[PDB]
Amino acid sequence: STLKEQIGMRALNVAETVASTSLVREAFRDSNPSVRLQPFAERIRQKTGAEYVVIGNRQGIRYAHPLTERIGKSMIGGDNKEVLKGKSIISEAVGSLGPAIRGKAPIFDENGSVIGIVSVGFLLEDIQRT
Repeated sequence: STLKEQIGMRALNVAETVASTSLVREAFRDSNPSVRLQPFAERIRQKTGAEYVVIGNRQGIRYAHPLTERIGKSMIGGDNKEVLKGKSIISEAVGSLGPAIRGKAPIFDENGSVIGIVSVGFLLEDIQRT
């Protein structure tokens, strides 16, 4: 319905597409998943025009973020719990980069267990003039 709601639904479509990309689950088995995930997430961020395509593990530790300083630190916003249960969500929260609408999708392993999170966001300040 609203433009913000539609941007959220697009963000979740991107997050579920990223989460289902074979490279992403495979990279979780690497000694340092960031080596393959950071360049992949940056290409999707460029294609989609999202503020970020964040990829994190079950502890909320980032493997990919547009700011490399954020890699290896905890995701911010307090909206991971439902995703770690295997549910996709559209969430408005304050991330490290500020208030955003995010589509957040679980990453499943080859057995269907949740191993991580994809978060695709657009800052609220970019949806309408403050």
